[PDB]
This record gives sequence, C-alpha cells and structure tokens, in this order.
Amino acid sequence: GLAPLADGEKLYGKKGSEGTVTFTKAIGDNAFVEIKTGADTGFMNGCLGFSESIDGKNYWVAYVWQTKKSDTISIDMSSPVQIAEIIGTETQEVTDADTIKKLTDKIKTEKSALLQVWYASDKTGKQIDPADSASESIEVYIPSASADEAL
Amino acid sequence: APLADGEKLYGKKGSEGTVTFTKAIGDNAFVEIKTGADTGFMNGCLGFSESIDGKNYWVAYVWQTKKSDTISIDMSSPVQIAEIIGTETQEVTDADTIKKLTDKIKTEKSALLQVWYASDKTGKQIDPADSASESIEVYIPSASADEA
Repeated sequence: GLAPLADGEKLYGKKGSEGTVTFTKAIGDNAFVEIKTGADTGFMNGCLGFSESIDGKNYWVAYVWQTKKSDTISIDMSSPVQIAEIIGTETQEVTDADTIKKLTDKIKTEKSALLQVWYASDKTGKQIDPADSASESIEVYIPSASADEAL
Repeated sequence: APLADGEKLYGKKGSEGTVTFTKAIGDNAFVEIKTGADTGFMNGCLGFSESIDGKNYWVAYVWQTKKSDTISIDMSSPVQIAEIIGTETQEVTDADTIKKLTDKIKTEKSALLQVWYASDKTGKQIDPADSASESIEVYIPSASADEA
C-alpha cells in the first residue's frame, strides 16, 4: 500500500474545521493525500499533523508531503519527520527513538488528522498567498478493510 | 495602555483554517478564544510559510489557554522555525534567518490558525482538538488604533 488505490478501495476522510480530516476507523499504516493542483501552480507542500500526549507530556507530529503536479502522495505513518514537545508556549525537538515510536504507535490508532497546506509557488517560482488557493482540491484517504486484507 | 474595542480588525476565516485580513498583520495578533464547557486546556498555533533565497520555511507561534481569553501574540517571537527540505525538516536557530522571516511575516495578510491539543477537565484528551472550543477568532488593531 504505497501504490494509490482504485476508487472503490478508498476510504475518504471527511473534512471539517481548521482543516481536520475525520475517518470512520483508525488511520493505520498508510494515508494518501490526493491533490489536484491549480493550473499555474509549480510547487506545493504541507503536512498531515497530529498531536498526542504521553505521560503528561504533549507532542506535535507532522508528516510532510510535496508535489509539483496533480498526484496522490503516499504517507507512511511509521515515518514522521517533525516531532516536537510542546512545553508551555515553547517547543523542543524530540530525537528519542523510543518516544518517537510510541507516538507513531498511538497515531496509527487515531481517527483524525490535521491537513495543512504550507507553501506554494507558481510556474515562475513566485509565492502563491494563501498557499491554499494553489490547489483545486485536496482530499485524504486510507485503504478499505478489503484492501488491507490483501495483506 | 490596554485595550480594544470596535477598533479590532478581525480576519475572515477560510478553509484549511487560513484566516485572512484586509491589511498586513503587523507586530501583534490577538487570538480570541471561547472554550467549550468541559474543556480544561487548549493549545495550537498561528503558522506562516516564507521563502528566502529560495529556501522554504515553516514558522509557528504557539498559544495555549485554560479558559476563555484573548492571547496576545508577538510576531517577533516565533517558537518553531523549520526549513522544509523536500519531505524533511531542519530546525532554524540562526538569528538573522529568524529576523528576516519575522520581517516578512509581519507584512502578510493571512495566517494559518490551528488547534492542536485539547483536554477535558479530567485531563481526558478531546478529539478532535478543534471540538473543544466554542469559538476562535483572530484580530489585529485598527489603523486608527495603530496610529496611537
């Protein structure tokens, strides 16, 4: 599961508020970000974002994606790239591989995520503000119970 | 000399949580939060992305609250600065880079408002975090007010 799936195998998440996406079952090991870029968009990136607590400490965890074209991006939920502890209104990189793995274990059980578009630029390399206006749609799915059975 | 009111230029809320204004954000932004009734704690951020000498950065100002409040946010004092390198990130501590970034940010007209974490009055996580608030707005000061 890192090849995009056929339509009937896509369990789409439902988009809410400050870009929350909510699913009817645990996210599991793979999510897929489907992007239709605007016709003058040269580049975009952003993340799926999670927050978790472990023994009284709070963490923000982000998986970064990017594209230069309409495409489906496979996100491996075992491989976060930004992990930070939120200590009051301050943050601190987490590098401890035990903490990271526990966070990912927990994230694999979550039913929702944050979808954010961070940065976008047009075909001349000039910034598109807000980044959001650079895409025509962004959606997120996970595989169906049936696709997962195929191991 | 606090405070307010009616000279609060609010920003319109977009989709992915973007919030946009009719003029540059400037030095201070105020996150206006109304907490939901079983909520003991919320945090999240205002975020921005900037490019500089063809590098891409993500910059975040974190707020938190334990109640209905207005958090003043200092645009000069971000707390999470990463350079985005492909699908990886790299923390920024260079003081000049931060300085350039904050300079650019202050001239933006839009920002990303995000709720990250939220907890019950029994420290029981609320999910999605967003659900723990009854209402979250941002304003900046009116240009009448700014002249003062």
